[PDB]
Formats: sequence, structure tokens, C-alpha cells
Amino acid sequence: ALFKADFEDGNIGNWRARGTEKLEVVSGIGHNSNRSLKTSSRSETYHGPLVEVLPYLQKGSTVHISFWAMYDEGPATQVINGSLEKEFNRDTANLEYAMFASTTLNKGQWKKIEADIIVPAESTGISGLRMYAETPWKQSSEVTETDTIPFYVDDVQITAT
Ligand SMILES: OC[C@H]1O[C@@H](O[C@H]2[C@H](O)[C@@H](O)[C@H](O)O[C@@H]2CO)[C@H](O)[C@@H](O)[C@@H]1O
Ligand SMILES: [Ca+2]
Repeated sequence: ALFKADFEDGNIGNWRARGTEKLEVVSGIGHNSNRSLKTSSRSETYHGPLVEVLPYLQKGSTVHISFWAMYDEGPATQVINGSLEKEFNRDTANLEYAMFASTTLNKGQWKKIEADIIVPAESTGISGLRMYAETPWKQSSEVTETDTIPFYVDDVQITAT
């Protein structure tokens, strides 16, 4: 594996919020394990746990990203997306965002979200590439409670192809 996070050491590492939401490594909740990363206090669909992965990866390569997700409150089902945040030429004012995978989860059950992704080449000037999880986009005025449910992620992995 190029990158692995199972949270079993209880460390947040380099995982971060995207806005005003709360990240916590919790104990007693996990995918076949005792620990996982909970994201709560979400008030936008795009709030979710994020980590910078570009340093783990070769520019120009194709890699396989997977993670497990779960939520246990609110609707019977809900879509979780796996997405990328990209920065070019250290321009923090013009980030790009792309979804790489999406699954419909059932309340209370862990499910795997995965895809191949392309790491842009050096000659793009790519300077950040961060994986994150989120719910499907909605404008702030249309956002409802079901959209902003807390959720867990675990067993994050990036593999060579
Ligand atoms: O709708 C496009 C895109 O928005 C991304 O969220 C941005 C938000 O649009 C921006 O105004 C705010 O200041 O920062 C956040 C990111 O933390 C969102 O991440 C994408 O899922 C969405 O496709
Ligand atoms: Ca775990």
C-alpha cells in the first residue's frame, strides 16, 4: 500500500476538516476494528474528512483508492461520495474538486467506496491532491438535515496499479 489509515493507534494524523465541522478519532466504533474517524457538526454537504495524499504518490501515475464508510442516524439510506481536492501552482484561491466514487449506504452498515484515480503529471503544476468524503452536493439554501448527517470512515487505502 502507498497509504493506509486504520486509526487503530488513535491518531488524527494529517486528517482535517474542510470547513467548520468536527473530526474525532473515536473508540468502540470501527470497520471490523475498534477505532475510526468520525465527522460531525457538518453544516454543508461538502463538510467531511480530508487528507493530503500527493506526497505519497508519483505524479502521472494511476492509483487505486478505497475506504469504508458508515452512518448510524437519520435516513434509512444515504449516498456518500469519495472525492478529490486539487491545487495547482500553490494557488489556494482556485481549487478544483472531483468525485471519484459514490455508493448508497444503508443506515448502520459499513460499505466500501473505491475507484482508480489519476494523479496529474508534474507538468500540470499540481501542488496538492487531497482525498475526502462528503455527501452529494446541494446549495446551502437547499441543504437539509439528512444531507449533513455525521458519518464514520475507516480502512483508507491507496494502492499501486
Ligand atoms: O459546488 C462546487 C464544489 O464546492 C466545494 O466546496 C467548497 C465551496 O464551494 C467553497 O465556496 C468553500 O469556501 O470551500 C468549499 C470546500 O471546503 C465542494 O467541496 C465540492 O464537493 C463541490 O463539488
Ligand atoms: Ca479502524
